[PDB]
Amino acid sequence: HMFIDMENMFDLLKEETEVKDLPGAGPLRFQKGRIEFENVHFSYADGRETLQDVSFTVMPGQTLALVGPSGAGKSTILRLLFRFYDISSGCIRIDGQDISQVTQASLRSHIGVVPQDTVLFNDTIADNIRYGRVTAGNDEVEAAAQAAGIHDAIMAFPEGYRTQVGERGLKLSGGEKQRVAIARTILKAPGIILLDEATSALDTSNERAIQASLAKVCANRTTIVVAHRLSTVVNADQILVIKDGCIVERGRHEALLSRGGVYADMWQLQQGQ
Ligand SMILES: Nc1ncnc2c1ncn2[C@@H]1O[C@H](COP(=O)(O)OP(=O)(O)OP(=O)(O)O)[C@@H](O)[C@H]1O
Repeated sequence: HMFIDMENMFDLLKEETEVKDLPGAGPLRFQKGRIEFENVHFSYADGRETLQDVSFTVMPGQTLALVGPSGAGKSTILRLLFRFYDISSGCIRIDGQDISQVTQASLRSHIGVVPQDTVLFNDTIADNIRYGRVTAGNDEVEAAAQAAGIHDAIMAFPEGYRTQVGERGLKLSGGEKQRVAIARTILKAPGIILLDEATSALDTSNERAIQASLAKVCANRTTIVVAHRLSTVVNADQILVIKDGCIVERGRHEALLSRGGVYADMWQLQQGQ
């Protein structure tokens, strides 16, 4: 270790939490939104492998549900797709293009995220929807709200689209707040949707309403979902069961059941025979 270059050690550490566009990198040429992870290894802090040889394909417009126990790497897969971090080997591609080789601005422009909980800013409801694409006009925000199903609700607000919401203003209902996150995604008109499902739930009516809107927004869009809801897993095109960074099994819900493996155990456990 007398021949180690300390500056190079710091450069390597820096590369662990920094993501740079390549010199001369172009825009992603997004076409249908096919997603591929090919043999992906990834570590957050250089101690230990958070994803181990992770390979899968999401064909354009199909849904992929990631399930498995705590700490498996599910959300990690979404963060890597948004290139929050660089991976350590393997490749992530969208429509065949390595995402580490394009401008990260162009990458993210094609990807809409619905996180677990919706962050509301102390600003008008319109600006809160506009957050999904800040360049967007009031006509676009309003159209997004309408497709999110909260336009009529907003029109009834004490100052309509100008009404201050968040902490300092009018309190949105649970359903409304979740439709704002939807409206943002709608406004983005992204080709890929990453959903990370909340572990809290509203009432049955609200959950069914919210799931119905989400499926409208995700239709014809390649979707990856960190799933908590049984209904979301059952309806997916493909399910990865992930344990400790490895995909231990995969298929559609019915094929995982009839496999009688880990997924089938989980399903039997939830049923409670
Ligand atoms: N930024 C980080 N730095 C270091 N470790 C992290 C970081 N983010 C997540 N981890 C750890 O990496 C592992 C994978 O986390 P990930 O968020 O992918 O979990 P998950 O499969 O979505 O399940 P969970 O519901 O437990 O979050 C977890 O043990 C997590 O605590």
